[PDB]
Amino acid sequence: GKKSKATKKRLAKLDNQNSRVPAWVMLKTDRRNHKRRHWRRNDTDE
Amino acid sequence: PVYVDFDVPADLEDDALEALEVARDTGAVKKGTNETTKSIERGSAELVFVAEDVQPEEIVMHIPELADEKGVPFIFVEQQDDLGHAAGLEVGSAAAAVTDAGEADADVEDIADKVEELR
Amino acid sequence: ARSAYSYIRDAWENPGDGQLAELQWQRQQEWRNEGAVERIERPTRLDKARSQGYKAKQGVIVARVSVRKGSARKRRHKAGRRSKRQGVTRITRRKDIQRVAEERASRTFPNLRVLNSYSVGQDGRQKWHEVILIDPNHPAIQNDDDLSWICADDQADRVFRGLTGAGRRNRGLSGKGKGSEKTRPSLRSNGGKG
Amino acid sequence: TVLHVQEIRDMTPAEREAELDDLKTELLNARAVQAAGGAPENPGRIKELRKAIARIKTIQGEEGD
Amino acid sequence: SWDVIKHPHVTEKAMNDMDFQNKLQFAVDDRASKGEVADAVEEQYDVTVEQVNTQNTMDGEKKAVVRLSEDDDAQEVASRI
Amino acid sequence: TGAGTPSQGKKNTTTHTKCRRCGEKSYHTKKKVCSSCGFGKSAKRRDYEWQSKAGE
RNA sequence: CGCACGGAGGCGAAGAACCACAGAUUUCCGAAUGAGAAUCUCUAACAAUUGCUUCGCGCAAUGAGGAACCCCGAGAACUGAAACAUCUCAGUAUCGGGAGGAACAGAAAACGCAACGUGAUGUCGUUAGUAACCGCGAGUGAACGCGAUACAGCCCAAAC
RNA sequence: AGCUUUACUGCAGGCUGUCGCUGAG
Ligand SMILES: [Cl-]
Ligand SMILES: [Cl-]
Ligand SMILES: [K+]
Ligand SMILES: [Mg+2]
Ligand SMILES: [Mg+2]
Ligand SMILES: [Mg+2]
Ligand SMILES: [Mg+2]
Ligand SMILES: [Mg+2]
Ligand SMILES: [Mg+2]
Ligand SMILES: [Mg+2]
Ligand SMILES: [Mg+2]
Ligand SMILES: [Mg+2]
Ligand SMILES: [Mg+2]
Ligand code: NA
Ligand code: NA
Ligand code: NA
Ligand code: NA
Ligand code: NA
Ligand code: NA
Ligand code: NA
Ligand code: NA
Ligand code: NA
Ligand code: NA
Ligand code: NA
Ligand code: NA
Repeated sequence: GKKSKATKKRLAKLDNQNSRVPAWVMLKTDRRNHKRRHWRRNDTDE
Repeated sequence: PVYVDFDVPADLEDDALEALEVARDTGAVKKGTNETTKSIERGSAELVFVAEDVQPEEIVMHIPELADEKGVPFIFVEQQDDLGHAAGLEVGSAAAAVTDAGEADADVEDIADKVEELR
Repeated sequence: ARSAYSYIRDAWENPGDGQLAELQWQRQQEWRNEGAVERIERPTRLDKARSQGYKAKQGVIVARVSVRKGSARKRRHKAGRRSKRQGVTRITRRKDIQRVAEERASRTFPNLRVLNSYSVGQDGRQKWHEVILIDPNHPAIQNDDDLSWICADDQADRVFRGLTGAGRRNRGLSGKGKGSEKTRPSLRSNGGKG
Repeated sequence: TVLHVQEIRDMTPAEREAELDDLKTELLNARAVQAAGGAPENPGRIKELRKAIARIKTIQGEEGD
Repeated sequence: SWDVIKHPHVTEKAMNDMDFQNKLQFAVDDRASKGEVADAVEEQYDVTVEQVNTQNTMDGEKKAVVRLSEDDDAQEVASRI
Repeated sequence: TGAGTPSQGKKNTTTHTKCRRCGEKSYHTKKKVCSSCGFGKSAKRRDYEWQSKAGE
């Protein structure tokens, strides 16, 4: 498919939201990314 | 058009308006359909002018018939703003009346005569 | 003595006889070829206009609105309907054509507010009403002691809320006594029974 | 801190722009050193650089430039 | 008011274009054109930009590969920052 | 041909997409109308009383 | 130095944090208004509809939102009647248009305890399940008055 | 509930008279 530039910025963003909860946020909060998404398993909008 | 049953020669309309301008500076004139109407009704009207380019015609339709059953003579004027200008107004006027002419009684008298003959 | 106006009014008491009659037989010919809403420089019925609030001033507009005649243009039911609700032909709208005209006009002038309206005749299939509108933002009006009332915010869209004259009459608010139990203070407050 | 509001208001309309372009650079160069993962950072200052620029732009508006 | 140049895009492949083709790679504002990217780069580091290739990254930022004239030296421009 | 699983294979057409106005993936890119907010059809926002119980 | 207790570092007696008020900034899409577009893009813009008009977008208006409330329009059926058609559910559900901080109403071509009486309008209590309606079936259903709440009375058209 | 018909009752639609538009001899 041919993605537009906006579609891309979004796909981009979605990709970053897909990272882990930084190691330090764990210690800082004295101890889960509920928005983790697999390319195959899950499905993005658009 | 609906209230106009006779055509007044361009020349006649010129004399008449002329007479009106001197009527304002000599004697007295009434500017406006309401004020005119009352003269015809009060009798204080020697000669009344009615524009032909009035829309709605309602505003003037009555002048003719009224005048007749009041002996008051009346004359037509093509342009509305021409009668208004003569009468001395910056604006135009649907109708005006010469409430007691003045140094025009001669001509006015004739205009009235000229129109009656013009039927 | 009788005022000039009185003659205009007296002429319309019978729009089918005399000069006015001939006038109409003509005007409609052009009206018929005009639009739904035609702004007009001068009211056809001066007495009536003036009588309803009209003033030769700035911010005061007049427009003739054409609306069709007859009952409601209704679509027959496409689902179960007991015989009582199977009607189509005899059903009529609860808003008189004049109120419909007032609305169609006001929509044509989104900035203006309807002050009033009056009838100016009808031919075989349509009715014409002249609506008097007012520019609530023109200072020539904000300073008019006889019209600045129409400028208040709560007078916004007054025609669409039936605050017009023909509006209030059509809402059955004319009587202050008998017969107005279900109408005043509001139809909707009375459970829509009026 | 290192750059107080008074000091910013004392400056001339031409000195503010001067300080502005100067700061922006210390910023861009700081970001670069960070873009290289450069550890010789001082996180408390790349933060300050941003506020300074804010303070100066704010004063420019106030002073009418 | 946005700026044209965000920061130097330093990575291995970014280093090569530098040591081998006298090219500097930047992260620039995605509303910026090659021409705007050129000027900025020149006025910022004081060099002569010959050509500029852009690309809209999967990181939501626009990467620009800027090539300097033979008069300027990438490795050197980069070293000062 | 079963209307079931076998007819699922041809489903590769894109219709509903992230809406420019409301942000919902309800913008029908072929109709250029949002099924959610009504963008493309109505200046006003799509909303109905039946989206909740009558007394609420 | 947010939630958020880490690491590095920093800010604050030049009175920081924090709070109140006022102000600055405030990307893109969005009524969305130069034009087009799944938030981007193409080459100066109140687009569109209006009023005024220096007839020039020059000065202005509208648009859309909001928890429900409010006003004007369109208007079911399940159901009840132990079936069902009028009736009932109900002018309800739902739909269209629109106002405000509240709306609407409002200074009698009223009332009609008929009077030598009351005196703008809402609303509350009552009048009353009364009068009235109705396959006179099932059901439906006020008002004047009274006690209260709050009180407020005016402007044109025309005559001259 | 879908369907039928010279089942009951109604609703569109078609045909037709009449009134308005609508006037002169
Ligand atoms: Cl209105
Ligand atoms: Cl009483
Ligand atoms: K029923
Ligand atoms: Mg990755
Ligand atoms: Mg109420
Ligand atoms: Mg490319
Ligand atoms: Mg199937
Ligand atoms: Mg646009
Ligand atoms: Mg039953
Ligand atoms: Mg029974
Ligand atoms: Mg009932
Ligand atoms: Mg009563
Ligand atoms: Mg059955
Ligand atoms: Na997927
Ligand atoms: Na309007
Ligand atoms: Na009723
Ligand atoms: Na970056
Ligand atoms: Na803000
Ligand atoms: Na505007
Ligand atoms: Na203009
Ligand atoms: Na039953
Ligand atoms: Na049954
Ligand atoms: Na019944
Ligand atoms: Na009593
Ligand atoms: Na069936």
